[PDB]
Amino acid sequence: HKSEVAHRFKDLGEENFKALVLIAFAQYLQQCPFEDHVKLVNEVTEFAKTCVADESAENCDKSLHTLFGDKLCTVATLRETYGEMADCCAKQEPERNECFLQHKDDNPNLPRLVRPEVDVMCTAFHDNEETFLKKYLYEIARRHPYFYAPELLFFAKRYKAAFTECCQAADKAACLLPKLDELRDEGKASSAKQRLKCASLQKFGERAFKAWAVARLSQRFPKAEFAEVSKLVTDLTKVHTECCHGDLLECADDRADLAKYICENQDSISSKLKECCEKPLLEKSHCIAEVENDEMPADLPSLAADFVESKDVCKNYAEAKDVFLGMFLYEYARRHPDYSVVLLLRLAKTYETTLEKCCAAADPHECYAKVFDEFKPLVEEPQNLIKQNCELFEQLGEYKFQNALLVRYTKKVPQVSTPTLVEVSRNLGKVGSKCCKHPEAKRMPCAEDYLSVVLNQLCVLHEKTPVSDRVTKCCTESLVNRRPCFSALEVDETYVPKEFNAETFTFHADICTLSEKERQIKKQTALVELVKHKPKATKEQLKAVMDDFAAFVEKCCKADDKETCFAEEGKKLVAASQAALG
Ligand SMILES: CCCCCCCCCCCCCC(=O)O
Repeated sequence: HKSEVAHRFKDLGEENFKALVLIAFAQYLQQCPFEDHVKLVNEVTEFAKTCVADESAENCDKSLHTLFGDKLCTVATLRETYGEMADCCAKQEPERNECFLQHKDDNPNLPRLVRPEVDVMCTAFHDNEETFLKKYLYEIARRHPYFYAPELLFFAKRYKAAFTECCQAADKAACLLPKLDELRDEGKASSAKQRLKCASLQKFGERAFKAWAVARLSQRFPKAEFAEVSKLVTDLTKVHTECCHGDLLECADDRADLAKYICENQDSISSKLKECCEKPLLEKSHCIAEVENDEMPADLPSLAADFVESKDVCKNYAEAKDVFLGMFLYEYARRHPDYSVVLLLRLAKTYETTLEKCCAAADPHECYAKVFDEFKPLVEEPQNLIKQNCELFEQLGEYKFQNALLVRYTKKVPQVSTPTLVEVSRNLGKVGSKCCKHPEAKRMPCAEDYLSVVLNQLCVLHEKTPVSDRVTKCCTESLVNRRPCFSALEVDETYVPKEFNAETFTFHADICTLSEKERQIKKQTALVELVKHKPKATKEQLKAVMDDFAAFVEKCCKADDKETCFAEEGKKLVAASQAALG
């Protein structure tokens, strides 16, 4: 078109246009005050409106990158506030914008955003609803410069709905609070996954990414032809590559194009794209990415026919190794949407290895004939882990379950920091409840989606402050042996217990007046500390001490005299316990 600006305005709409402009500027000029950005957004918005009325109006023809960069260099304190970045303005558009991307701070040092009081929030909302949401939109954006703008906007709207509903409730807090905790966790998971996909692409390369995408896509579209999956896996890989680099526009168009291609060739891909393809430009991509698995054709022949028994398997394999393997993946994937993606790549890798040994032997059709038999143990392992952990989670309840893990992992890596072991075991328990609630069918895939982010959030910490060679062994290992490696860890027999510390086991009656969250985090921290002091304790010796401490609380926080009870009755517990646990 003649006007790129007028064009984006026209289909985005004024409301979405304005919110995206704000997020965009906030992600670059992360140091300017909110009132400053509002000024820009309005400036840009009024311009856009000019072009929509006459695509010929001066400058209406400039490119978005050009118009954007031009406005960015308009900032007067640019050099004084950002310094080096101001030098970008000396370059010409190809490099200028590339320069801006470079000087983007992924982890700025801004103060943690504290959550105000429901009533203060609801009142700010009611008075000035817009500036309330835009002010917070701007605060999240400057802190997460690499969060895909359109998706940040999708969360924004979900927030506006919670305040809309809850601030009318008789019991606002009971309404709002649990919704905000939910949204918080979601956006955090989304942020991590997005940062994870770009990391792997860099570390493991295109091949591994391609295989992950193939198994992934073949699961959602079991009816498409390998040729179609091939095409998509190809465009997709370019999209993530683009998107990871950073340019919002390049990444936005790449996704739009691919979303339209999928919708046009819809009948050629899946039957569950009905909705997503009827949706607005801004939501088409996001919808599709979240789409449910299409029913896999019911008429699907065997795999042993084309991969184990037929004779020219080596002939077809040597001719094009990757397409053959991609074919195995596609076939096995679309047949098993109840498998995690890493389980599939774990099977594909096993097969590849086997073909490499046999296609170079007297009679291969008999060297690789017992491969499928080697898949059995690979599949049963993650499966036996799910039942076992969901069975347990059922006999205990989230909290009591989180406690079981605590004892488990503290024993494995006692070297790890207590506040870390607690945070980790808490997130694991959450995964236990978020997934064990599904039928066998969707369990494994659920666990992988969640476990993936936790294991990495956990590995990144260790990165900054190493502690155990072992946790480093698994953290550096292949993204396919990441989880299996952690499950393989064994009780540390090397570790040397910590010297007693009464202060660590001294409780004053403030716990009785603390929130559930706080009481638990407090009892849980003593638990980690208790295991670090007496590592060889039994599940019995422990369950006992935990019973005595259990009652204790009730006896001192339901008694006329608190701190005395907590200091006179307490001395009794530690004295007895210290004896029981030898
Ligand atoms: C050296 C022995 C000191 C005894 C201290 C006991 C601390 C254990 C706290 C465990 C609390 C379990 C939580 C619960 O009962 O719900």
